[PDB]
Amino acid sequence: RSSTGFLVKQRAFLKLYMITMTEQERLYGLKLLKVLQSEFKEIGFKPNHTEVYRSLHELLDDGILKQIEVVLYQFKDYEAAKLYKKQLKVELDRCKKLIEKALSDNF
Amino acid sequence: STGFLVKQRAFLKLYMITMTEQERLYGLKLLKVLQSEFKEIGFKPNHTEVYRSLHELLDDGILKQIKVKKEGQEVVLYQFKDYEAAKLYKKQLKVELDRCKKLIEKALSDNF
Repeated sequence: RSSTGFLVKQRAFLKLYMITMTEQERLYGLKLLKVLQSEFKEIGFKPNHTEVYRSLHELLDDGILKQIEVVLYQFKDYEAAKLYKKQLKVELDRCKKLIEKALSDNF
Repeated sequence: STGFLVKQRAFLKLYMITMTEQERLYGLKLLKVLQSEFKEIGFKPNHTEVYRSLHELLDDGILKQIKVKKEGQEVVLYQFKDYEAAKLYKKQLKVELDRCKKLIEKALSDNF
């Protein structure tokens, strides 16, 4: 039920960024979708509404984030979050390695 | 071949084409073979994935099947059928891979 299959759940990926935006205090439920799409327009990945907001609601659900004048998000359980980023760093490295293996193996 | 990150099936096929370039896409061993490449990187492909990939490459016509055998019988080896299309695909996937590697590089430097 965690963050893979093959490469890395797009929702893991997104969750990563949301934490990194929660530290930095810039995690506003406002133009969220717009920001995220703006972060990545260039490597041609356009995260859709549903995916962004499932990433977001899952983090409230795992008690990682909390809601607060629009809506801002702070850490409910920053501990769980801290460790969670460290789970992604490993996932992303594995992923980096796998692409590189493919690159070197096939070219 | 994509959308977020590269499709597992596309990824598999690329290997399959290279293995064919290396004159070693064998019928028999196959699934064991692949799972063996990617163990040690936490990717273990399943039967459906690998055979759907192999079968697409035939249906689309990149590969033809052959019979051959070496000592101790006949045995199945996969060969190119439209190697030019096989070549295109490798070029397509390069572009795709380079992107994924970029996307992961952004992630790593954006959050750590």
